[PDB]
Amino acid sequence: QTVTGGLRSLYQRKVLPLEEAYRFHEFHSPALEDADFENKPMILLVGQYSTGKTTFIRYLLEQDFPGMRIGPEPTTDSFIAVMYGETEGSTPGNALVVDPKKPFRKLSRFGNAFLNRFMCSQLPNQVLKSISIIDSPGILSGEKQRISRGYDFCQVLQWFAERVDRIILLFDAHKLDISDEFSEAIKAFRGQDDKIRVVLNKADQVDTQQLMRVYGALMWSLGKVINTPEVLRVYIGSFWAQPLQNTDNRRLFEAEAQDLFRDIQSLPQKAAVRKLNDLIKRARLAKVHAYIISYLKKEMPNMFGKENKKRELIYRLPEIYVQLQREYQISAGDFPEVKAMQEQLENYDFTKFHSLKPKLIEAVDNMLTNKISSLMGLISQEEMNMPTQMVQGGAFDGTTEGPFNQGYGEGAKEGADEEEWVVAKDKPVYDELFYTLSPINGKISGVNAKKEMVTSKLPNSVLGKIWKLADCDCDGMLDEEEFALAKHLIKIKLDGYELPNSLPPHLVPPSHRK
Amino acid sequence: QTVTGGLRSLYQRKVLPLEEAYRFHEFHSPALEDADFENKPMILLVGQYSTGKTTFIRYLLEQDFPGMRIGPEPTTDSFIAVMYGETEGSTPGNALVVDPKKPFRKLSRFGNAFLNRFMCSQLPNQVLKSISIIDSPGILSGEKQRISRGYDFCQVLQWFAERVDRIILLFDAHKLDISDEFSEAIKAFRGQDDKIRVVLNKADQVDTQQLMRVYGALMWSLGKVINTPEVLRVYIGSFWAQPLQNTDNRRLFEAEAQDLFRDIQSLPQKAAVRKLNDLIKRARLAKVHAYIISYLKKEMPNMFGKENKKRELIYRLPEIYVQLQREYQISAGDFPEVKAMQEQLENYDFTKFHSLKPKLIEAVDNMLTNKISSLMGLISQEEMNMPTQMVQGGAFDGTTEGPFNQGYGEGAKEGADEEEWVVAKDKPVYDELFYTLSPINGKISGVNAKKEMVTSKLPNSVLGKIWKLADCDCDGMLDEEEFALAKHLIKIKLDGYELPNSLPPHLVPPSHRK
Amino acid sequence: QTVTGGLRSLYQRKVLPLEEAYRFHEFHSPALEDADFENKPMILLVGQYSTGKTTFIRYLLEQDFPGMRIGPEPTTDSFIAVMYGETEGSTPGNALVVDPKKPFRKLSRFGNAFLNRFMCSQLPNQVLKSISIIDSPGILSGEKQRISRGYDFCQVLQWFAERVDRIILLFDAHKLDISDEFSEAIKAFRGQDDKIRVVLNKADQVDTQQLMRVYGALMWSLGKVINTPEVLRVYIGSFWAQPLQNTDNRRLFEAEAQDLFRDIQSLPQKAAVRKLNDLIKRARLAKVHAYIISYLKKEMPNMFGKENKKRELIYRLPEIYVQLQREYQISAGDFPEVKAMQEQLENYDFTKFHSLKPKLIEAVDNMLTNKISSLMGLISQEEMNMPTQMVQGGAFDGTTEGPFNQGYGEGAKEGADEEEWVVAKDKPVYDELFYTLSPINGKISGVNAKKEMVTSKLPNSVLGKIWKLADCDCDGMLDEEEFALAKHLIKIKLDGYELPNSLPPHLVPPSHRK
Repeated sequence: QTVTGGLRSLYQRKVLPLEEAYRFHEFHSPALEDADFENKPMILLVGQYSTGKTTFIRYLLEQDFPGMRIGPEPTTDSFIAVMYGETEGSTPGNALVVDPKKPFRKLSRFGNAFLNRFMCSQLPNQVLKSISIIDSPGILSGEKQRISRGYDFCQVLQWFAERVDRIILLFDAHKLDISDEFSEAIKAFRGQDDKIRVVLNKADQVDTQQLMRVYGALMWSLGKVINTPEVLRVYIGSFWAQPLQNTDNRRLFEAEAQDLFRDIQSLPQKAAVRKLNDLIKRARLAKVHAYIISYLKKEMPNMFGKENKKRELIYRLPEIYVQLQREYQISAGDFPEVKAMQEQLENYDFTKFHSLKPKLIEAVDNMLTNKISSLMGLISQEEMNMPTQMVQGGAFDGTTEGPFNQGYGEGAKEGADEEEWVVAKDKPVYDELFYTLSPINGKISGVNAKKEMVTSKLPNSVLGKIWKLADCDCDGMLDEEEFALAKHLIKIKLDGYELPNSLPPHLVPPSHRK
Repeated sequence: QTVTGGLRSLYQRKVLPLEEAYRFHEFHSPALEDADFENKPMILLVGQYSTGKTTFIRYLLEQDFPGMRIGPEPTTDSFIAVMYGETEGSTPGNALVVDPKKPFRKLSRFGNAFLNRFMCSQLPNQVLKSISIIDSPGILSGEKQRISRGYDFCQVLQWFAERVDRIILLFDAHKLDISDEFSEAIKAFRGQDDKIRVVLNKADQVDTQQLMRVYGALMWSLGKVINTPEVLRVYIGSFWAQPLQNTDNRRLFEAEAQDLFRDIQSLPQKAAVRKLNDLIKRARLAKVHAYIISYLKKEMPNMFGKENKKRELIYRLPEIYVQLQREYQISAGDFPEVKAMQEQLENYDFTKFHSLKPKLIEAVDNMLTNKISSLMGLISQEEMNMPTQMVQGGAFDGTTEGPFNQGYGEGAKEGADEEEWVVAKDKPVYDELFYTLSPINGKISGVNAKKEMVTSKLPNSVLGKIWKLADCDCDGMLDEEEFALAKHLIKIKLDGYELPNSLPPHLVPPSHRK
Repeated sequence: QTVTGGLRSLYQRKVLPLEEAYRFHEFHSPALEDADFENKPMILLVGQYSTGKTTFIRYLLEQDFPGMRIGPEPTTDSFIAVMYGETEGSTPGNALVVDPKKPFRKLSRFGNAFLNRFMCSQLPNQVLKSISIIDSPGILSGEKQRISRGYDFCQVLQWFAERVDRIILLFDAHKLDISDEFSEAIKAFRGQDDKIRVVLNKADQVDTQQLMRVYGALMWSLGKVINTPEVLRVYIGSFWAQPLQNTDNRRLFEAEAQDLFRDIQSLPQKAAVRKLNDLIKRARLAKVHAYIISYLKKEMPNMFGKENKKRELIYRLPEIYVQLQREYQISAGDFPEVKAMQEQLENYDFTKFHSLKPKLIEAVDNMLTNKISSLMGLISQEEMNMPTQMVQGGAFDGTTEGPFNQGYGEGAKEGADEEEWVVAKDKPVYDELFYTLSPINGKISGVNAKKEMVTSKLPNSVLGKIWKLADCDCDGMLDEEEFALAKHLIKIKLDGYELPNSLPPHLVPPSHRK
């Protein structure tokens, strides 16, 4: 009996009844699933074509994907639900929208084209025991009608936004675009403005004025598109595993990247709570709809004058809302939009409506007063079940050092350049000394590498930098190519040169490149 | 009791009844077969005459065919269903369209000319225990009417496209053509745009600008022909077992070839699932047709006013669809095309239609809710029954090496050129030393060849390259001609020359050539 | 009495009468101007924001503009009509749309916002005595309605396209976009598909596959947007006065650039002729409209049944066109579009129409038979009035050499490196020797520079390369900074290094940079 189990149980037992009785599923959102409870915290990543969302997710992962490939070209022709799988592989969308332990059984409504353009990528990763990431198809910039798609992208994105932990909106400076498809998409995101984080990628490859006013043009457009004057927090930088192109704004890029990274790191202890958040949200909206329907039903006459009475009631709907607020003490922010309720109301026959049943309303109030109250202690006890999503480093970060310290000035630390093989900075003679070091299974162990490259008499900080740069697979042990790269850096330092913070793919071994 | 058996059983038990009752077989697609379930994953290969589809399939196979022959001339006068046979041979089309364990009993509708221009090629191959490949006749470029053929090629190709795992569309740069026959064929492929992969062959024999703008002309034409603005993924390269003509775009050719190869390699764990995919597709379409027919039947009056009522109903059909969607909560993408339903409806007498039978609709909904749910565990347990289609290498690839390593720099590896018979680079004196090596059955064993050609004191990587180039039959053991070719390469390296990545037919032994 | 004077005179005398009589100005295009005749050959340059149209025009010019500034940011907030002015300066749009010797009096229709966002840039240039160039505002990619602009951009662009010599459509690989604004703009360009040249800029800064498939995406989109299956010639390259970023496709870039350059060079002897071309075009369209109006007027009854007769005639319009073609022997390609004629016809009162006047039709036929015939000899005599637009080189091209030969192997040519001041490769000591050479007005004359830098004993070809690289202002004489740059190149060659084909702004003197 977990708190998630309690939430789903209370829902299925006594929120679904009024939902089905008053067709809340036919007005705002259909009946929920066990998935929205059993699912892990989730990050949904949207953006137009060629933005680099695949690059973003792989940079977060430090690992490639079973299904999806990085490309500056539009390759994301389908949604990618990358999640924790026991074995490397993938599973399609019609089998994803049914899977008991996946958040997506309620996507079966859209069906057909969405489920064929909907994929899942299962892999074991320490990020993935924590989260699942939904890479959306690149939002089209070809000025396309909604009917041309085989599915309603606005509706699917709204369905996600009702449930996502964090929605990231990725815009690139090189191919800066603001499309009508994205515009109607963000109107689909209306109602959940908290979850959107706007991120400006590829800010390093352009000049200072170019970056300045591409940010400009984008966010003049955004100010009108969102229509909400509240400022949306931006993250300007290059989430990119390669060295910076222009270093004018490196400080700003790294600051924004770190801020976004920590904001993402805050979600694990946020995971069950926002389940409860959405539970309250839908409970209040459901009871407001219940009072609306009950008032309409009681105003419905028996058999005669029904057409005129309905015609009067549809126009009288606003003051009905005012009376409901006054006589039920319910906030004005819980009501749905009056005009939308209008067009949804004429489609219904008023005779079929159900009368007020106080049992449901009373027990929902009892929920909000006491069952969440009981579940609070369970939440506090379960606050540490999974605290460790994080935005991890990569193959080239200051944790890959392993048994090395980061930066310091010991006398047990040594001089800039004292020892390394000189002409052996070529691959075969790297391998000669690599195997005179007696490696195991073609791999020099961590301690053996320590004892060998401490004889280089280089400072321990820079030695750890060499290790973190070379050790691409991040197993804490050096292969042939990683050893060659490390001793390449050592020779370059002998000649006199500063170690790069992150190595380029050029210096990455060819087999270790993506 | 396999998952395929469960799928076919559930179909034949409770999807066929409504099909026959509401003549779904007379409107969209006839009743299915046990074949569509029992069949293996299948690749259907279409393209115009002289494109080289036979060359494609033989390159995938690394083996010739019982029936079909490669020719730059149009030789594919019949469909070729190449599949796994216990013995080398072939079997004709009227006996293929009946065979219990072949996907084609439903081709008997077209009959006569199609079945005479329909062939099967049975052979034992490791590719063929996994897949079957349908080489289509070269799509005619002679601007021909549909009536001139003895069969309806558009309808047969649609029937395939409803069931194929992967449909490949092959277009050649030399004889770049976009015909009206292929155009109406792709309109037959409408509805399954996922399965089409467009491949541009013979991209190496032409210049860079020539290749650039032949790709151009082809895909300007394709953009209008397909009429769907969604980008279709292209594969530009030379799927060709002979050395490249122009090496300007070799990187692009090999990248596209590898991407297509892996996409084909992904089908084995895709084989039963897309059976379930098509099952859902036809179930939803069948129930939508069922509601349409039921609504028409209930609107049908008893005996009088039938002509006027039918004339009104045929025009009223769209809002009937709208009402059906509203009152059954079924996606708009499940409906067939309104106008096509129109012309199909006037041909029918409305009195004969059957009334609504809730039993069938309820039990089909029960299917989609629970029987696929039960079969999911069986799918997961059977996910590894046959994972190994792959796009294998050939007679000249880096696996033919066998007991050799691929590329490396040991000291157990040796110098570029130290030993080989000099004037013996002619066939008879090759054979002299071939038999002084004491071969078995005219064949030098793998270990004997290893010990002999390691005394050549060449690097083990290049020795493995020599082995992979020479060993044409890929049995891991060298015959007289393969040994002669290997030692020819060794002598050429003594003289000083780079080993070709893939050997030309010129250097292929005359008996080992096709 | 020039041929242009004869053309404008014949127009104003006997094409305008039928135009005004049959309100051709109210249906297809208003009455022409003396401007369309007196104007010089003109290149109109369109493209979206940040494409670099200003960079294109300045690269063609080898000169900056009075009004418009280069910027990767959208700076073109107004049309720029850059033309030959006696003095450097600019003049606004409401005074440009009136000027007797400028092509734009007919832009006064649009008025207000267009004329305020319409500018003119007058400067003396050898390109500009030949042509005028219209830099359009960057076509907006913000998915904007037509009403939001203060003027009808589609209509203005159609008005230009009716009169332009060459319309260039510039699309950049970095920020590759295809907007709805540009889409409706090209539908405005419909009818003049000859004049469009599509140019893909910034093709050098991206990788080979990136460039390949950005060209792809652009021209899949273009194939549907233009809707005409006829191939439009593309020009892939970097029209850019700075050294290439990636040199993989330098040959293709320079080939396309040269082809486009020559196509532009062909316009001078094309200038009066296409005036005659548009004259014939509008004459044929005007007479076709005349027969249409005359037939409608004669079918118009006296006073009664007018409403029914007009209602019948508007639907009968197509067979009226067929009868007109049959009885007047006029090509079907001269008629306007039937449906457009429809909606334009209901707005008019049929009683007001004018009856057939054979005088106008007969004299227009007499025009097309005899007055163009008389003007042919004048055209042939005036074929060489201005043959020299050209697409000139720049500050760094193989004509700047002046008194130097380009590339050759004389013995009067000399060795790679024999003489130059060594440590004087810094600015002050450059100036020391610059003034020991006794320059005039701070400038070393061409002959003095020749005699000094021939003592360097470098080959005359490379010496000319040094001169063409250094001489930025292209006056054939070296200033202090140009001399410093030249002798910098000479010292670099002493050290041993290949001379760049075009110098970067980095090596361009700071005062000589833009």
